[PDB]
Amino acid sequence: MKPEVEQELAHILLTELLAYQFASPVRWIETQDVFLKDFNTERVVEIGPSPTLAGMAQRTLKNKYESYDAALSLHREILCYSKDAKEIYYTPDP
Amino acid sequence: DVIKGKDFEITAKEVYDFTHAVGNNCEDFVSRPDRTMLAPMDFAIVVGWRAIIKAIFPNTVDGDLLKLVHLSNGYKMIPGAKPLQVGDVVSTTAVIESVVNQPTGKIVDVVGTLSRNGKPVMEVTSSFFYRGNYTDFENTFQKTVEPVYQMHIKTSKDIAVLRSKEWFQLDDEDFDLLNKTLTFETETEVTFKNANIFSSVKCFGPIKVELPTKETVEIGIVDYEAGASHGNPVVDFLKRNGSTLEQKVNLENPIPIAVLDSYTPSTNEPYARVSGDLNPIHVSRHFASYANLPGTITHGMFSSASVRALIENWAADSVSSRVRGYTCQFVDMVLPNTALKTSIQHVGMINGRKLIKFETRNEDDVVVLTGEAEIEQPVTTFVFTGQGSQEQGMGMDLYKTSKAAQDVWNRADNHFKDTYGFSILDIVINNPVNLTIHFGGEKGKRIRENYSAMIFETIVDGKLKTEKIFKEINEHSTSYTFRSEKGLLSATQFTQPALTLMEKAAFEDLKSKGLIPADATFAGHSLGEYAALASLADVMSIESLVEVVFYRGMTMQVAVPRDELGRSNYGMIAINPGRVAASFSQEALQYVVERVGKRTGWLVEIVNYNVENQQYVAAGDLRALDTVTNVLNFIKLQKIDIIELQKSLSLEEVEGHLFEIIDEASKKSAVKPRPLKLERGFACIPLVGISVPFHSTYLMNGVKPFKSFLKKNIIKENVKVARLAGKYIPNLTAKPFQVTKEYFQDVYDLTGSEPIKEIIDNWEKYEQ
Repeated sequence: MKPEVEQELAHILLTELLAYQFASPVRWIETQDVFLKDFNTERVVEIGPSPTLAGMAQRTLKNKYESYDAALSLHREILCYSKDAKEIYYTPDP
Repeated sequence: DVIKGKDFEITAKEVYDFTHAVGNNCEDFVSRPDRTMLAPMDFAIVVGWRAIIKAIFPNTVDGDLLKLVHLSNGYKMIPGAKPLQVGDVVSTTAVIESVVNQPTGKIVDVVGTLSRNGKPVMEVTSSFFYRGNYTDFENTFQKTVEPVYQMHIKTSKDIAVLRSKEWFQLDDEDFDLLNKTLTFETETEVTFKNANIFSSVKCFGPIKVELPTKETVEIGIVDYEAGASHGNPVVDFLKRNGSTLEQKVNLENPIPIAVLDSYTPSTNEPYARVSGDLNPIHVSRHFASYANLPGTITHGMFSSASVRALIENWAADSVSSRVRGYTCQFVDMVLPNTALKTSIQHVGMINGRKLIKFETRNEDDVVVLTGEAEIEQPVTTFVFTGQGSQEQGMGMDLYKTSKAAQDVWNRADNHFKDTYGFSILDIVINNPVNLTIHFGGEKGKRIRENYSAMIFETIVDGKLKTEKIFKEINEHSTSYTFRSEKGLLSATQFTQPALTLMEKAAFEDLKSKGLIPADATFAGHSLGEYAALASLADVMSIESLVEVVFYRGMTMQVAVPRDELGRSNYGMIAINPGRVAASFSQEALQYVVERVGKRTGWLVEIVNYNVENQQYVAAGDLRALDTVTNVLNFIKLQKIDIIELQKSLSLEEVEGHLFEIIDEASKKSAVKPRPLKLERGFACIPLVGISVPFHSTYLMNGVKPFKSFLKKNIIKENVKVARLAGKYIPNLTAKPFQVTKEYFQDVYDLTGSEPIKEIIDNWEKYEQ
């Protein structure tokens, strides 16, 4: 696959993903699984005005990753931009 | 000439002996079951030493090797390259980067590339000093490989300046440089006459242009070649007018990480055995006395490795692979049995990597060992919030302070003013109840055309009808007024772009601060997907991003029929299956909702899967949401499981036995009037302020005009595949985006689109 064709494929795929995105259910469970298990995410940084998806990740980790996290022995930080801006910007107090 | 070292095969024994000798207790270097043992990056100098040191030997680099000072040592991992493991056969080369005669003596810089399976893994830079008076300027040189410089050629002035430079030699003289990104991969070879002037300069190497596919192609060469000079103008010209692909951005204030205490070992025998640096001055009192040193000094490379083990413990959180770069200047000799204090700081970022500066002092508070590290932040994923809290003045604190948040909001606001004749910044700040757009002038006609161009498709009695959004704006209209109850910021068409701009601006702030890892994964919940893609992939300009989400909000707004007061017969409920019964699983709830949908014949679907057996969002017909709510409120009170009953009790009885519960709930639900308020049930909370069942097959009709709007605002030239492939996780598929036939098939299976079905059927024609 040439780069120029790959690009026009990605373009087509992406526009179809976005177009239909609001017509089809949001599979955030299967999305959480992917970044938490299939990538072993250590930081989940939420961007938004409230910590909802940070809330949801904490509730996912506590419910079916307690054993998986102990077995691999990895820390998972769950940060939000609004509440934990100091832990993301590295702007601590004296 | 290049110096070739011998193939080192890393063994488990060698790593143990190395770690114990330098006191590096990191778990990555201990043998565990079911994981390969890594070697430290300090272990590179073990592999490379026989090549690197061989550089200071040749007759033409003549020096008293008893009076040899090791000035600096640096390791730089190559980007992408995973660290050294046990079993890896490593080949080393080394080259003399420079050999210059300072006044005080001769400085020899040596670069020592370690390579496995052909591909290079890391560089080992080393500065040696020979003390003395050296005037052999015939043997001095300085073959550098320069950092890749970039120029965005924006104006015609920039083109005329480049063309002025005789060294800028394009293959095609008539190449169009305008709005191109040139990269300069240059090597600078300098010979000397005296200490101050070069006798011969020679910068050369390719000039590459970025194609619309991000794939750089050679379009020219640098070919500078001077005699007696006082400098190299090419690199000076590129420094002033260019950029290095990566900018160090400092923090406001250095953060102290720790102040850690290390001890040099009583004897330097162990580090000498493992490293292979059998320099007598570390071991033999007589040779140390002959070299005028205060005693058998500790190997500098030991102190390096000892402090890099602290850095790796305290800044890399005991993960070896995170340390991508480590330099140390050796400042003063350390004797054995010396207690050293290391004050490690976090000084800045560099494209998502921490810049640690350290400084090691002895008991006399004398600086002995300064140096920088670069540390990969932990494997990150950015999730972008969807629709939720639309608090007035949101993102406005950041807008007041940040220059990159300002640029996002001012680009967006200017484009909304010029395109749809309102200021989103106004609507965010002061949340008016009404907003009148006016279509007077030449501007007002263009703005009126942009409202009249906005269409939506829906079903009118089993027929696809392409009605217009803003049916009352026609060629004669002078104004249009957006109504609301409490404020317009609450309305979907202004909520969406405001939230998307808050999320973009927060991100572009971070990215300006250097806090975004290059390889970071990302996803966004619903709307959060557009904010995410503009943020991490740069697939849309701000201007396109804000149009698309505006049009999305308007397509949502009108997607349903509404009454006179603007309330529909659709809604959304938040269902916690855990709270109705601990045994009530997901595929239980899914089974109740499909049943309720088919039986009563009204729309109801699960639209958010948010937290397994704890958070689901069901949208659909505002009556079918009541039937579900009564069914779950019923099942809690009889304490009767459907997963247990359908398996161990009976077969296809749950079907008929649940249908009499649906009919019980449905005949009570249909009695009350059509604008029925949803009651906060036991296991059902109504999503306030939502009257459109989006993420259901109901909006499947309204896709085509939304698609055609996207394909205007998303250009194939913008869509970089690197930045998306295996990083972006869609809401549709829930699988890291890949440009593979299996992925396309997975998309077609959810949403039978003909532009995907043609790609499937014609896959091999695209492959070649």
